[PDB]
Amino acid sequence: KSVLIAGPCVIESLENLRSIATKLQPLANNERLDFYFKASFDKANRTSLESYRGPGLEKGLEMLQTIKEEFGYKILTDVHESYQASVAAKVADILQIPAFLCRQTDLIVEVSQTNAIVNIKKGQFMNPKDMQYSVLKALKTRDKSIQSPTYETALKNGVWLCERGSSFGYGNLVVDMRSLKIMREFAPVIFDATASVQMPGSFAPILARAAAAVGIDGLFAETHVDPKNALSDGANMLKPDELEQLVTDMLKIQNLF
Amino acid sequence: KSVLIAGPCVIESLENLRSIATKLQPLANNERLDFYFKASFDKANRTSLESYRGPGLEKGLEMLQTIKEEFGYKILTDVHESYQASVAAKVADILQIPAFLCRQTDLIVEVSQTNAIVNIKKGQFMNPKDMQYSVLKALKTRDKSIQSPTYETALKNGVWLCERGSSFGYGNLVVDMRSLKIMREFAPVIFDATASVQMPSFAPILARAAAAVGIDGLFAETHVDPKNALSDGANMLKPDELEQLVTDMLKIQNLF
Repeated sequence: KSVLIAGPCVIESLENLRSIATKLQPLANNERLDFYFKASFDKANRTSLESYRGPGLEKGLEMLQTIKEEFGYKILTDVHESYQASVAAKVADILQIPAFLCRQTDLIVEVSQTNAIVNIKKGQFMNPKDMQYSVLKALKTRDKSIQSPTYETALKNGVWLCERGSSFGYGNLVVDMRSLKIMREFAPVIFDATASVQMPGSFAPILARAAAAVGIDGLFAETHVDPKNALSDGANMLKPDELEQLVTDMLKIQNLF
Repeated sequence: KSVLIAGPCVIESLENLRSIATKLQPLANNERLDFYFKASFDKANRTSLESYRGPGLEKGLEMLQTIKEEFGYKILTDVHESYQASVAAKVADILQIPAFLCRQTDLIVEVSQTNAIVNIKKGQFMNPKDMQYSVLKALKTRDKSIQSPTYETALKNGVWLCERGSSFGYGNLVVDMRSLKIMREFAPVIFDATASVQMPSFAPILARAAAAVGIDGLFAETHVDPKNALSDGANMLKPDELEQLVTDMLKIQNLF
């Protein structure tokens, strides 16, 4: 089963969450997918001081819980501080390490001491080869006999790596498709199609197809019922219909190989 | 006075700290410098689980305060997480935000709520023009009326920017000297001459380069005996090397 992780960037309100959850119900019941609903409870890196923060840990997890109960969804959320990990793992089936935190030992350790799947996003200037060390800190926490990380051992131990692009000059993101293959020696690989589109002066579908042709274990996409009215920078996100098409195309590609 | 911030990467032991402190006395007493001694109480991004962590906030701060007392040095240290800032600032004269955290709003706000000077390292893939937003968050915290960040305003309220290079492909780092000028419009600029790509000498040359462009200070990792440094024993300067580098900067700055 290919993994699909999908939902809005940040939790905005219970009704917005219910709305997007509802639009994703057909994807979630697709027996070819292993589905996880996502939303951040905090926006730690917001553009400016008065920018929307999100509801915070306690109210945000209550909300993700309600989605899990009403829709039957497994949940992914991300964690920025060690001491969030334990309580978040009681609602989230996956805990995500943000890309900028991907070398933070204590965070990785704490998250790995929980029972959740650990999804480590690759830093924007990290060499994909160096992501083995982050996988290994997690694996060693879960099984202190492991000396080197492998796909099969990371899979049995619930540790995954996520491609979100590399910085390319100032204000540009490029996806080196080679990294998908390289990181897959170490762990299952998820492709974040909506992070990685950014050029100065949508590409998400075409990169998702490229990624599926190379070989990925799953897809991650930020999705909103109405991007123009989102409380993020609304530029990165797909509509549900757009995501359905993208997923349709990935499965056809994957079924060739 | 130009700022010099110098000390080891991490607190190894009290005697090691005392030893590096002693060797920095000549630079600490230099009439042309505004000197701060630094060292991290925690190394948050070590490449292995077994690797040395540093002594932790409590004990590390206690060690730095001892240096402050014994040597009369003002202190810089870095903060990595919530609820460190206020306690760190009882000892540290400068609180530093590491480069990968340079856009973390809550961390900026929290550090800026203390009495400390705030040193914001530029992210390895940040456009220097975008550092103006980090400065403004810190500035607004200290004075709500400020709408746009400026050198004069950042200097008065103790918010500095620090250049540490930009990622250039994989496993390589490049200093865009233009960033020194660009960032200086927003705040005083320190150049981190020991900036190096971590791997999971050109320092004097870049320092002279940066002094010629225009900087408000220099930051350098320094160790008495780098080969026996608990981390990272590859990129630090020896005390005498730092002196040479400081000499050349002052001469270049004296032309202007």
